[PDB]
Amino acid sequence: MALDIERIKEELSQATVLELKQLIDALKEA
Amino acid sequence: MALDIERIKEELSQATVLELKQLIDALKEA
Amino acid sequence: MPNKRNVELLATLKENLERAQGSFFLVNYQGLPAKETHALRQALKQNGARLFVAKNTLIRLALKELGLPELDGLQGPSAVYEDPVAAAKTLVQFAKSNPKGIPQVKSGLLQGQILTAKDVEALAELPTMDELRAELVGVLQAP
Amino acid sequence: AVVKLQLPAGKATPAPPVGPALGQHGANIMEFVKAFNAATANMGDAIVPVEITIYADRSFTFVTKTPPASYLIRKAAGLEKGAHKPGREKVGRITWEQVLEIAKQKMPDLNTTDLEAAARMIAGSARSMGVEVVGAPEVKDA
Repeated sequence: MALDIERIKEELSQATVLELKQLIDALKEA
Repeated sequence: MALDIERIKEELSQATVLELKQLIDALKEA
Repeated sequence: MPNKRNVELLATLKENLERAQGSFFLVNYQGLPAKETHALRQALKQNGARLFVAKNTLIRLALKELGLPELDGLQGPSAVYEDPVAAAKTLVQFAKSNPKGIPQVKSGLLQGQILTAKDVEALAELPTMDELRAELVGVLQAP
Repeated sequence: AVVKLQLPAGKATPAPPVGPALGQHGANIMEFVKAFNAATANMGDAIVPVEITIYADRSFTFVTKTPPASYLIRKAAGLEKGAHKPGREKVGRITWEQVLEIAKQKMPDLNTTDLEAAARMIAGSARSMGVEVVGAPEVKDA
C-alpha cells in the first residue's frame, strides 16, 4: 500500500542509495 | 542520490511534498 | 607461457568490474577454516555471489579497470570479493563480524564513493539505516 | 564425527550394531527409540539415511533431510533391482521422470539446488550403473 512505496522507492539499491545518503545528511546538518 | 539528485529537486516542488510527505502519505507508511 | 585457461575465463571474465557495478569493492580472503560462514557452495546454483581463484593472476596486473573512487577501509591489496547487495545487505546475508562465527576472519581493501575508512564496524554490523531513516522526517531543524 | 544409522523399512531394529551401541554415544534410549521411529516410519525401504549429531550432554538432535542415491531409484524408477554384474544389460531403463522430480526432496542439502544438480547427483548410482540411462535424446544443439 504505502509500506511498498516507502520500502521500494528506496531500494533502487538494497545497499547505499538514498539509504547511506541521509545518514550522510543527518551527518552534514548538525 | 546524494549531492544534487535531491539538492534542489526541492526548490521546484517546495512546501508541497515536504509539508505533505511528512504529514501525508508518509502518513501512509509501515 | 600458456597463461593457462585457468587464468583466461577466471581472469574476471571481465565480470563484477562490469557486473553489480564494479566498485564499492572490498576486504576478506580466498579462504580459511572451511566449516562455517556460508552460502558457500549454496548461492542457489552457482557461486555467483562468492568468487573462485587467483590472487597472483588478476590482482597483480589485471589493471585499473572500471572503478569508482579512491579507497581505504582498513588496509591494502592481498585478497577480495564479489556481489550486488553491498554495504547494507552486504551484512544481513554474509560475513557477520568481530570476530565472526568460525575463528575471526581477517583482512582486505575497499573503494566506493562514501569518503572514508574501516568497512567493518559502523557500516557492516547489520546496520539498519533503512529502518532508522524514518527517523529523519522531522529531525535537525523543525519546530 | 558422530554418525551411524537405524533402519530398514519399518519396525526399527536396534540389533547388536544398530542402537544398543549407544553408550558413549547418546544415552537416553527409552523415549528416543520412539522419536526417530516416526522419522523412518511409513516410508518404505530403499536406503533411508540417518543424520545424527554431537552434544555437550546426552540427547535431543535432528534426523535427516533426504533419502537419495538408491531410494527414488528402486521404488519404480529404472526397474533397478540392478542384478549382479551390476548390469550392462539394461536391468531396467528409464528417463528422468522418476529421477528428476520424484525428489525435489533432494533440495535441502547437496549444495546445488537447481535441477540438473541433485537430480543428476542421484543418477550416479542409478543412471551411470552400466547403462547410462538417459536425460533426453541429447538436446539437438543447432
